[PDB]
Amino acid sequence: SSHKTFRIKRFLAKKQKQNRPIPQWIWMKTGNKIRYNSKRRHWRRTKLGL
Amino acid sequence: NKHQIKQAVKKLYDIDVAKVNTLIRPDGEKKAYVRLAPDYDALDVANKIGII
Amino acid sequence: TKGTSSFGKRRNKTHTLCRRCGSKAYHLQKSTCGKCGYPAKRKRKYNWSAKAKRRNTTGTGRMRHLKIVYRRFRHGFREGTTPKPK
Amino acid sequence: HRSGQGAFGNMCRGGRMFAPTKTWRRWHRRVNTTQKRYAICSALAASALPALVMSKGHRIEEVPELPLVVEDKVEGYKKTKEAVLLLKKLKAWNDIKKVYASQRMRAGKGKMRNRRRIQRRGPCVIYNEDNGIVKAFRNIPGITLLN
Amino acid sequence: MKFNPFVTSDRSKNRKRHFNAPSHIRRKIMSSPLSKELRQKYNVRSMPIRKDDEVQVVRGHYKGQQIGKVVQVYRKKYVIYIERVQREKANGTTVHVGIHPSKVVITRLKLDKDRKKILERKAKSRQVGKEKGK
Amino acid sequence: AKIKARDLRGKKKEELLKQLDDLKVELSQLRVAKVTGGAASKLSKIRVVRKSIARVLTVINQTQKENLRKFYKGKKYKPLDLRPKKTRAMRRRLNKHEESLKTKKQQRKERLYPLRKYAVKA
Amino acid sequence: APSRNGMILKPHFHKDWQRRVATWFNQPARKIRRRKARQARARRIAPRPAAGPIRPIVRCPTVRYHTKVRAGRGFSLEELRVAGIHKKVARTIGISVDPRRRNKS
RNA sequence: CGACUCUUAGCGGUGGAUCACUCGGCUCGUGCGUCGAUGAAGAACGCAGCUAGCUGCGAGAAUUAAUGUGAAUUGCAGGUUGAUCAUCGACACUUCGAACGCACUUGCGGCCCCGGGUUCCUCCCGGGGCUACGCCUGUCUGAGCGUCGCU
RNA sequence: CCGCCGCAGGUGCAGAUCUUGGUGGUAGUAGCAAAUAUUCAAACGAGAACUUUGAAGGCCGAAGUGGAGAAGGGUUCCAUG
RNA sequence: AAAUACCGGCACGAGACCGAUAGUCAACAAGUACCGUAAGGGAAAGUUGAAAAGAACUUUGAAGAGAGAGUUCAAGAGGGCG
RNA sequence: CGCGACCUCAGAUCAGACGUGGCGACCCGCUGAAUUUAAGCAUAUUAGUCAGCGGAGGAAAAGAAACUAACCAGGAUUCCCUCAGUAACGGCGAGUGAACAGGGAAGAGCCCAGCGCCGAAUCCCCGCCCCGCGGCGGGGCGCGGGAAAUGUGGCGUACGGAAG
Repeated sequence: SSHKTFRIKRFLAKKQKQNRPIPQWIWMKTGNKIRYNSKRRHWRRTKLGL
Repeated sequence: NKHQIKQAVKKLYDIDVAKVNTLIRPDGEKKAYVRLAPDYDALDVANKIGII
Repeated sequence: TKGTSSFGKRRNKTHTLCRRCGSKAYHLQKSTCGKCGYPAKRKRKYNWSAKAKRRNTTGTGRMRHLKIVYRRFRHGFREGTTPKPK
Repeated sequence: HRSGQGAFGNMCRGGRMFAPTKTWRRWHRRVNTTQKRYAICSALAASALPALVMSKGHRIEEVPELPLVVEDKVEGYKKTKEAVLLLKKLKAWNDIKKVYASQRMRAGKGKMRNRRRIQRRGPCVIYNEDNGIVKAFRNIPGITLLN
Repeated sequence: MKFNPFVTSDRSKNRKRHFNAPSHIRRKIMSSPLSKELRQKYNVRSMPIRKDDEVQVVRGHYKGQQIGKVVQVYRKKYVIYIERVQREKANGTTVHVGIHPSKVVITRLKLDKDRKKILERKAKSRQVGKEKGK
Repeated sequence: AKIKARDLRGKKKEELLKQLDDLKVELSQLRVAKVTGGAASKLSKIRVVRKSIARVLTVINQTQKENLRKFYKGKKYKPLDLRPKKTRAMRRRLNKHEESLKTKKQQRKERLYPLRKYAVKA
Repeated sequence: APSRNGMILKPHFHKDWQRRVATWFNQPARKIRRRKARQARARRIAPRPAAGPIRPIVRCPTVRYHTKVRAGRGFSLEELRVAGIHKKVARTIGISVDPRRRNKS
């Protein structure tokens, strides 16, 4: 809710930052294995824990 | 703290501060609105520190 | 009215994040981590879960001290000396 | 994906194999010392008679004698150039050329299990005293030294 | 055979060690033969390959007597790029073509204070082994 | 500029602090240029200045502790930073004096009956 | 269930025996390490006998065996006494000493 | 007649078997046999010019010093008196955690020394060092109509 | 990669409401039906029964389909593409 | 003390073993994603080519997509492609 | 009343140390089932086994006879081979079940209290000096402080010991 702790807000901050797509210059490295970010987490589908 | 910010900007920019107001962003980083006492203009200082 | 109707009233968290294991198994009323037993001095483990032990054993974290120990062993815990200068 | 699949039982994907292989299977077999010497005196006796040796595929139509009992200064040798030159002069070399020509690639999973190449077995040099004969002869592909 | 119990002849192990080698071992892996003039001069068989050597290509499509200067040593790829060995792409611009340093022969060295000490040390330890033999 | 450590290890205690401050200033000037989004030549100098800070700092710390642990050498009690950290159990063991101790019973025994060097004839 | 005439067997395998199977793949490495430690010692105590000290003559007890002779543990004190060796010098010049042995005969 | 359906064959699909490969396992053997209040294992949060994960690391943060080494790193930029690697003995090592001022909000104390308000002189601000339990040897301060002693 | 002579086995499938993956017929089928209701023009556009603007006709009818919170959610907020 | 034990740990060497529905649950960002209030449960997923030489340019279309050219021994190997 | 001695206790952020928690294949001490077998079942069996609790080490535990034997006697402990599916236990049913002797692997032995004699001959710690110790140690120095006769050290232990 609007009412948050410091621990929860740091926690939700890390999950926002982690939920960006991969850069396009990583798909051209010599060990080209990662195609796309398989750890994308949408608010409505998967509920983050807590 | 606001006290440490108000000492820092004064020491780092040769300035004077009316008040400091802080909020912690959803990035997990603080953003501090440092209002200056009327002896100094924000736009006069913005140029010399190098933001425009 | 024991299923889909009664799942509408689920808005009160019993487990929060423990402060040793970080796992969401710190019971709030009891005030005890139902995973690692936090207020207890000793770590909660049992031999009936060989799987649960290998998830949280010594080879699953960083080991920032215990890896320099293994490195530092191989020269008999030398200290104070340096290599010969140029 | 695993939820409600099928875990144990040999037929199932995953599941342990039927009668899982143990490490207390009887690997070794012991033989009577009399039989072991009966077998070695019959392995030596067949080496003498050149119909049996030629039927093994050893190319020895130029060896002057089947026993090829060489001098005792064979054991004093110290170079593979002496060891090949000796086999040239005794005319056993065309057996080593047959082993060279046999040097081929194996067929199957043996290749990824550190047995990549195969070849033929050559002349079996029996010596008395080792004064560099093993060092001289071991680099020739096919020779087995024995005591 | 190899008689040392502390050296491995396992296929997978030697393959992993070759592909996970650090740069200073990839240097040595990527040595090239010296040309016959340079061998009779220096008494050295091979040298680790360097940025500004002049070199002949021996095997593959780009072989011949053409002495090209090296311009990149790609250790992550185990390939080297030479002056005029190139290939035209669709959009007209040219690319360099990675040759393994084994399929290549040094016709001129890039000589320093340090490379000269490697040469001397190699040529010296050569004769010490030679006089143990003869 | 490539600021080495060999040169920093022969300068005065007040000089190195000034050099750290003008480096911190220099970084604080580059990090504004990073956010204005200008000059890619000055996004490459963020690593160079940060490592030049780390070099002049580790030179300060190393000269300070080599000075303290020399002054504290000829003394029984020294702080726990400067005491030897081998493993915990290895600190709990007895000294090379307390090993070499042997009771007056033994000292007389191995005076009277030492172990002889002998050989049997066959 | 028994088929015909055949021996009536009682295999001792009703416990969890598979957990406590002791396999002898150690053996040729156990023999090598013993032979290693043996030669190491034999070189360590350099001119002294490799077997160690001299063991005395001893009759096997129990009528089944008393027609034989073994090596005993160590020389009785009343054998050292009448041989004229001190019990604390004997062990230092390579003579095994047993303080428990009586001399009936 | 044709459509429709059936069978076979050619080519094209759908699907990913077979075959060949293997920086991974499984098993057996050998040498060693080392954590932690001098803060462990484990957690959390952070750190790159462009960086989500993996990996590495700790506000000196994909690494500093040192040694060995000898010209790279490389997806794209950018700029031999030692680039880069490995080694690692010097320095460093945020917040939880046995977890240590008291509580787990990072909330509120105390005790001494510094520096801002000022050129110690009080409240306010910032920095530093102490402030857990149990126990051992000694030390200081005591308690007792416990046992005595002397006026 | 295979023949011959020996050697060893986790050695031969149609079935087990067998395991895992894959595809059929049914089948362009059942269906896309709770709570009154949509319409004319214009704009942007390659493209409009559904967007947006206007005009009309309607519904919720202040115990609301309206304005604000608590718990829960965690960037869903806002702009531009 | 020595001789004995050792599926944990650091390091090695090997195999008549398995060869991606097998062999560890894990050959890959695997104790990962995901599920459960929690204890706990727990996957799938290897291969272009020798070398990206990964298809400039013309042309139809709003575009996905095509048609010609072009590289290669080969696209009857076209980016999840032996 | 008062003042020192002693004993029995408190309190300290007093001086200086030490313990806690982790891992847990192997090792030591406790606690300790039921599946199952007996063609049912209750004693038995599974089994002093799984789960639970504590404590360690590079190994641990054991160990120098209050032993085995009945011999022409053996001589600490541990491990292997055999003794041996044996002597023995058992609704004497199902089942369970060692030891001595013998051959080796290894081999190693010792110390207190007590009894007694040596002027407590003994030990810990502070303060100053010198060498010099990343295992805090040796020397000099002190009418410096304490421990200790409610017994420290030397001699000495069942194989005998001590004095003359």
